[PDB]
Amino acid sequence: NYVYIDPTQLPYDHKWEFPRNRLSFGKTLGAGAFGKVVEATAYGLIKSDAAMTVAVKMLKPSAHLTEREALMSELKVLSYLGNHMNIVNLLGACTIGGPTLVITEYCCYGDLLNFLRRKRDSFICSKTSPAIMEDDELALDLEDLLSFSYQVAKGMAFLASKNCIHRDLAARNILLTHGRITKICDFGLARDIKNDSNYVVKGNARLPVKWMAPESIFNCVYTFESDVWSYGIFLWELFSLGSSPYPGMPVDSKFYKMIKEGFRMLSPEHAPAEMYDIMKTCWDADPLKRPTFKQIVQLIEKQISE
Ligand SMILES: CCn1c(=O)c(-c2cc(NC(=O)Nc3ccccc3)c(F)cc2Cl)cc2cnc(NC)cc21
Repeated sequence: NYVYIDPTQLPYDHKWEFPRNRLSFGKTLGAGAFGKVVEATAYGLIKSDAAMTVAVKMLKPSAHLTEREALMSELKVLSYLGNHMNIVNLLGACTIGGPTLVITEYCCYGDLLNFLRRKRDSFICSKTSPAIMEDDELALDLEDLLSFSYQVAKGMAFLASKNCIHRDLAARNILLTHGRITKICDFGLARDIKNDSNYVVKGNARLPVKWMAPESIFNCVYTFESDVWSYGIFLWELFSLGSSPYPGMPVDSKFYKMIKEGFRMLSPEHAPAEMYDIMKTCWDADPLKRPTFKQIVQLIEKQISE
C-alpha cells in the first residue's frame, strides 16, 4: 500500500545554504565515474568562531543531467529525513554560484567492512590451545559487534519510520565515527561499482546480489522487508569479522537456484545463537514472515540488557 515519490520533487530548504568560499577541500574519500566525496574544513558552519571537518559530495566534469539530479536528490532526501544518530547527517549545501556541493558530517573511521577486516586479531577461534595476547586499547570485542548490530537496526528502524528504503544495506555502506557510532550512508557518486566485484551484472544493471532479497533479484520488488533481508546479510558480515557472504561461491546460475531452493549461510563462529536466529528470520523466503526493524530493535534490546 505504497507508491514511490520522485525525489527530485521533494523540497530544498534554503536554510541549508552555506557559502562555498568557507570550504577548504582535502583528500578524496571516495569517487565514482561521475562524482566524488572529499574531506574538507568548513569555517563557521555551526558556530561562527569554529572550524570543523566535514565530507563534501560533488560532481566531476564528466557528469550529465542525471548525475546533477542524483546529487540534488541526495540533498533533498537527507533534508527530508532529518537527523538521526545512526545515519549520515546533513550539515549544509552550496547550490548557488558554482557546482552543487552537499556537506555532511565526516565519519572518521571509514566504512565498517574495512574496519572489521583490520580488527580480526581481536578475536580467536574455538580451540583448546594456549593463546598469547598483546595489550591494545583500540581492540574490538563482542560487545562492540552487538552495539554495531543494535545501532544499524535503530538507524534502519528510523528510515522505515520515514517511509525510506535504503536498497543497498551492507557493511561497505555503513560508516563508523567518533564514539564508535555507526552511520548508514548513501554511497551514490562515491564508488565506481564497475570495479567492485560485489556488484554483479544481472540483465541491464549492476546489483549487490549477495545482499539482495529473492523478490528483489527475481521480481524487481523492493520493500521495507527486502531491506530486512539485507540487514540479515550485514549481521553475517558483522559476526564473521568482515568475510564476504557466501564465501567462495560466485554469483552464477547455481547461486540463484540455491537461493530459490532455500539454502542459507551457516552461523558465523562469533555470532551468538540469538543473533543467528535473527539472521535466519531476516532470510525467510516469505517477506511477511521476516521481522520488522522495530521488532529487531526490540529483540536486540532484550539480549543487550541480559
Ligand atoms: C565516501 C562516502 N561518504 C559519503 O558518501 C557521505 C555523504 C552521504 C550523503 N548521503 C547520504 O548518506 N544519504 C543517506 C544516508 C542514509 C539513508 C538515506 C540517505 C550525502 F548526501 C553527502 C555525503 Cl558527503 C558522507 C561521508 C562522510 N564520511 C565518510 N568517511 C570516509 C564518507 C562519506
